[PDB]
Amino acid sequence: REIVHIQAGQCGNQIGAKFWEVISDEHGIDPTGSYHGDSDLQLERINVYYNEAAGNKYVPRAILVDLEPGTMDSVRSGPFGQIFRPDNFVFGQSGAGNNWAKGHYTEGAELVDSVLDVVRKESESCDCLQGFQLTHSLGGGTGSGMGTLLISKIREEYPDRIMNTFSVVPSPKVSDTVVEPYNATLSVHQLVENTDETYCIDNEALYDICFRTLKLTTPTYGDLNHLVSATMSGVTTCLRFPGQLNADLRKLAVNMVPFPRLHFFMPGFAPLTSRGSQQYRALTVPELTQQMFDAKNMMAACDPRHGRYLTVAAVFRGRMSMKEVDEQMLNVQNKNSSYFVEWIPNNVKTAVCDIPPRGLKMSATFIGNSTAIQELFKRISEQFTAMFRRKAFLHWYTGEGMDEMEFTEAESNMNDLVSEYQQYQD
Amino acid sequence: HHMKVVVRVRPENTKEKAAGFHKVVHVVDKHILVFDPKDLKFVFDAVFDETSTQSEVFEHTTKPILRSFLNGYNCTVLAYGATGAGKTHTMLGSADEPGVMYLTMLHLYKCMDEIKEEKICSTAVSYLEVYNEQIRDLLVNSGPLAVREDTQKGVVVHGLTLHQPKSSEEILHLLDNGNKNRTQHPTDMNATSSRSHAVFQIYLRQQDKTASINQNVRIAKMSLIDLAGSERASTSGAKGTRFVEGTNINRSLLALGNVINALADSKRKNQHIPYRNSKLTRLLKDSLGGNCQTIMIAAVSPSSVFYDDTYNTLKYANRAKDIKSSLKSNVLN
Amino acid sequence: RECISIHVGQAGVQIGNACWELYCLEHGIQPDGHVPRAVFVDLEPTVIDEVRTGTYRQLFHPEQLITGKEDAANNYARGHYTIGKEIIDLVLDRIRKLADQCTGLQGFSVFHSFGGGTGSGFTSLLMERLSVDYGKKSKLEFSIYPAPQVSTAVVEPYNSILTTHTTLEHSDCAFMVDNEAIYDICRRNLDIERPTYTNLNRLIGQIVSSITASLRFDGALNVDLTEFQTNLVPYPRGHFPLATYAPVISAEKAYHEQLSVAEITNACFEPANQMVKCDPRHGKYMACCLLYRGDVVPKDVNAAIATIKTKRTIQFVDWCPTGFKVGINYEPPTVVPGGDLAKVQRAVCMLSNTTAIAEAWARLDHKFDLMYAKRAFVHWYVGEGMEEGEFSEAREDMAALEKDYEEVGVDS
Ligand SMILES: CC(=O)O[C@H]1C(=O)[C@@]2(C)[C@H]([C@H](OC(=O)c3ccccc3)[C@]3(O)C[C@H](OC(=O)[C@H](O)[C@@H](NC(=O)c4ccccc4)c4ccccc4)C(C)=C1C3(C)C)[C@]1(OC(C)=O)CO[C@@H]1C[C@@H]2O
Ligand SMILES: Nc1nc2c(ncn2[C@@H]2O[C@H](COP(=O)(O)OP(=O)(O)OP(=O)(O)O)[C@@H](O)[C@H]2O)c(=O)[nH]1
Ligand SMILES: Nc1ncnc2c1ncn2[C@@H]1O[C@H](COP(=O)(O)OP(=O)(O)NP(=O)(O)O)[C@@H](O)[C@H]1O
Ligand SMILES: Nc1nc2c(ncn2[C@@H]2O[C@H](COP(=O)(O)OP(=O)(O)O)[C@@H](O)[C@H]2O)c(=O)[nH]1
Ligand SMILES: [Mg+2]
Ligand SMILES: [Mg+2]
Ligand SMILES: [Zn+2]
Repeated sequence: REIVHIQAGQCGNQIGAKFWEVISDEHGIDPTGSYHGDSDLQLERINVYYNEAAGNKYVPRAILVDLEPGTMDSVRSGPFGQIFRPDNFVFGQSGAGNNWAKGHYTEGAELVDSVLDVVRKESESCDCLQGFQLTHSLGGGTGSGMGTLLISKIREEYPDRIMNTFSVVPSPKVSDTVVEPYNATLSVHQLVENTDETYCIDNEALYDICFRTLKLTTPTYGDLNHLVSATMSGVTTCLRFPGQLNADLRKLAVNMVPFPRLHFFMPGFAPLTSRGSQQYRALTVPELTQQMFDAKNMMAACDPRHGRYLTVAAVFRGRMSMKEVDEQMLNVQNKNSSYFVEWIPNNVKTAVCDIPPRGLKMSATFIGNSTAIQELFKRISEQFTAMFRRKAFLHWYTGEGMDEMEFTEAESNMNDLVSEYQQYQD
Repeated sequence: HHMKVVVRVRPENTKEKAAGFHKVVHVVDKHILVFDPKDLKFVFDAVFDETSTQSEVFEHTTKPILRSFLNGYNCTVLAYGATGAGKTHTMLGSADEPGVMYLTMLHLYKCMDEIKEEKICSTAVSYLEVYNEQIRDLLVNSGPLAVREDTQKGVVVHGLTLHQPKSSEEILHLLDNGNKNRTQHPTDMNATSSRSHAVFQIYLRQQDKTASINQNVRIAKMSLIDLAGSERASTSGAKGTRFVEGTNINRSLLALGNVINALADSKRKNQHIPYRNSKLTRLLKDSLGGNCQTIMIAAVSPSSVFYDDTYNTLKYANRAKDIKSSLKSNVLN
Repeated sequence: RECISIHVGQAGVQIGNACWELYCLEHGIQPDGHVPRAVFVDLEPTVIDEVRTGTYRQLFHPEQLITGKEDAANNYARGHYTIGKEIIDLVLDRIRKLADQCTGLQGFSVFHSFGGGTGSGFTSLLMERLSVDYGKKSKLEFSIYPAPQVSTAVVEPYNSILTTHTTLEHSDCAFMVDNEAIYDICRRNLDIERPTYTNLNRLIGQIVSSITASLRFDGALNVDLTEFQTNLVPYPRGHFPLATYAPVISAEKAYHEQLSVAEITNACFEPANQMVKCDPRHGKYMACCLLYRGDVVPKDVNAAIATIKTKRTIQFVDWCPTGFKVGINYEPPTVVPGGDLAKVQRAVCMLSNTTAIAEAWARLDHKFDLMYAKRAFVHWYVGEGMEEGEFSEAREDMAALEKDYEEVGVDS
């Protein structure tokens, strides 16, 4: 089986450097070097993310899509930056203006065909394709506009292969941009209707989970991104390992989406202990489910305690009893029968790999499909209307060849998407 | 009230004669039917026998259209049933027989013509298909026209061409262009399978005039729905485009089946019926969901292979009967 | 004489590697000896690859190891229809190539895991295509039906109401082993809160050895495979007896081992020992095939059973005078060199049809409805060449399996 990652925009790019920083060590792949793999198992399944050319040069099979040179020119000029075949860099030296319309209709729309070209070179690689990983932020031009286009085209070329999306939904408290709900409401719109698995991450839900669950006082971006990239490795690549009970992107999809909207999840890692001290090793297993199922520790902003679940997928990866796993999940389902929805007798999807995250004994990725994410598309959809009412920075969109009905459309769509998600919270 | 369910069968087919198998559904009376094994007696508002012609389907189907049109109530008509079962022979007609689309257009043209003076209508004609859940205008062949909502809400396709009926016959000529313009490919089951759902709508603003100036207008759009026949995996038997097309039909029909169950109970509570699930059900939200009346012509047939198809056509009848619509006014100023 | 085996689904293959392990272990055929007599099917390569990488590697032909590099999918439809279709021909070809080579066979011991994608869906058509190509044989399917509360897959019931209805009209006798009610045996009757899947597989890997292995082996009271479905099924529904083992003692803790027949037989009807969460809550037994092995006097049995026939709190069915197939083998059991199984010199692998599964089926059917009542994960099967038909019409199917297992008992 196989996948082809996609680094849309700067954020989705910056994260690409962290996703590949990680995964490669989780696969013994040095910069241009080969498989140094401490084991022999980190290689029978690598194909999922790489290609055979030389015999030491397994190249990451991703795409780097960006209208801002300086970005991909920082990712390519740094650490692992020299592993991507140059053919992967689909730059757009144009003005990467912070407009969703500037990266979806006017400036991104040109660069697309020179992207789809390569997304096909990589899909037609070999073996069988599974799907595509997509990283980006819903708060910018090249992220939410151009990266949401890339998928609307991917989902027309292979409506068979899956589409995981890792979105950096606009964080509440402070927005790292101004038009944010504009770039966002417009991309979530495309997402609800093309990708079929989304993992929404919040730069501040991370800061919290990175400043209190890691006593880490100076959580640089590299860190947030690192944490995120830790989950997306427990999702994909992980289940492309053996296991007593393994799954794969489809099992995860076919167990986690009760209704075709696509639905968006909220990833959570297991052993999230500060370095020295907290190395408590209280990781028997009740400690991992203790972790993953708390409020805090959900990379989403919203708190699960604020809304039922439809599905859960504890994708464990570390030798453990199929009894102390399958058991714990139950008491968890009964202690919290309140929030877990009822018309699914077993919400939880236990998954169990064998090999754990390189240096750790036992971990478990969490992929929650809670109705609590209603209280985020609410947030976004609010910020929209409060400014859309006055057409705030709208001239930057229309003046780029947009429509007054296009914003209407997306808000309403993604605003209905809130509605639906409540239909199951009840 | 509830949409009227009409059960329409087709003379014994070569396949049925070769099976020699009792008819799947035999009507004791035109209204009463017995389904096969068990001891199954269904009742309908109306049913038609295998002896019952398309011209009986004409009279019966168009009478509620007349009513709804004089009321200004939008008419919707759903031909449902698998491939082979008689949706096109009802809707289009036989080759010799006038079809319900011609007879209901003659009926509409009649409703406006009878009273030209009070009722001055404009007819616009919009024939579309839903192929792969993409909407395309049949009359303007182009790329699938973008889906928009109206300002308030309701989903409309922009760029569906209108025409006004020059004559009744002239609609048939253009409509046959629309009937070829939908995607079709031959199958083992049909001489020509419809790969798509086809939706003849018209925009009838019918100004009733009073006093010197003007009265109220009744607005009807009417809708003839030729659904594609369902196929199965084992029925398709061909992968590739044939499977993806057939799976795309089956997802849209499931979406519709979920909509019907949700209307019957869960909508009586709230919004929940999922109009969003298909492009057809998004436009059907302002069509049926906006106003009465609808009618479903469940085409069945007595073949043994059509047993699952026809049985689930009659399961669809029970689901559409479980749908109660209120009548709803439609007026413009 | 022989009985092929078709281990389908990852789990049906993990159990398969285990039942297949216990075999050579009691036949003196180390890693590289003879040739197996079975096949392995999965739509996920990485699992059958564990039989191609791990232990028992070269004991198989790469020809009896079918894989579909494509996708497993925890959904019946895909695994039956859409995907699992492409492989079936090739699959069959082995159970027609391996079925020819032999000498007057008796059937195929199928191994599948009810609530899976490759285990539910695919086998549904595999057993399907068998009941037509060899309607003249035995079709004993050994299942691992859904844990009563500790299911895994979110959809599980969709997959297991669909394997039951499609296989029902095609099996001869369906053995059942419940994954959770085995863990109770690992907690209560062996003491370990560390039961790897590798252990439940040693356990079914044991009960199963009592079925084929030793019974197809000479003894003082041999029992062919046909003998089962004859002495075990009262009615054509592919009736689903339950597997039970007796000396499930721990090879470390307690040691009373020397537990003469009179004890090991009584230890079968206590509900805490039956590899099934179908505790005889009311379910009248209707036929039991007590397979013994080891040092057993036929009078010890024709007395240890007589005592039981007169316990009355064990209430057998009315229309059944005597429903006790005594099967005696010679060779004692053969425990793993150092797993956790005691190692006695006699055992009782009793299996039986009980009106009790009137429960287990009910509780698994009700599951299905709750989700189907909302369509839940339905769009996952419809988009895979299924319909409102195959669900609703396989629900009605098992409905007359709740009435069947009710009418054949509870009444006189
Ligand atoms: C001596 C020792 O045991 O050190 C541990 C360690 O102290 C702790 C604190 C690690 C440490 O992680 C962090 O401090 C951290 C920093 C930024 C963002 C997120 C986390 C560690 O850096 C991370 C590192 O993780 C791994 O090696 C995994 O394979 C992990 N790898 C990476 O994230 C990675 C980092 C740099 C370069 C390449 C990859 C992984 C996890 C999931 C999927 C794939 C890979 C581990 C166990 C440790 C150190 C080294 C201190 C912890 O994190 C992880 C992801 O394991 C933080 O809480 C856990 C508990 C660990 O015990
Ligand atoms: N006893 C036992 N049960 C197992 C084993 N592996 C899995 N199971 C059970 O069987 C079911 C799991 O089926 P899966 O592994 O998800 O799927 P599969 O049937 O192999 O086929 P796919 O869904 O297509 O992967 C669950 O109910 C598990 O508890 C095993 O080795 N032994
Ligand atoms: N009531 C009828 N009387 C006589 N023949 C009929 C009748 N209805 C259908 N048939 C014939 O049966 C065949 C299939 O009818 P058709 O109306 O095309 O099926 P359908 O249900 O619309 N098929 P498809 O688009 O794939 O759904 C055609 O040759 C029809 O002429
Ligand atoms: N986690 C995370 N967020 C980022 C990174 N870079 C930008 N972001 C977030 O992305 C949003 C800004 O969009 P940006 O990535 O600049 O858009 P683009 O570059 O024009 O496509 C803000 O909400 C930031 O917090 C990053 O490296 N990691
Ligand atoms: Mg047709
Ligand atoms: Mg599997
Ligand atoms: Zn002793």
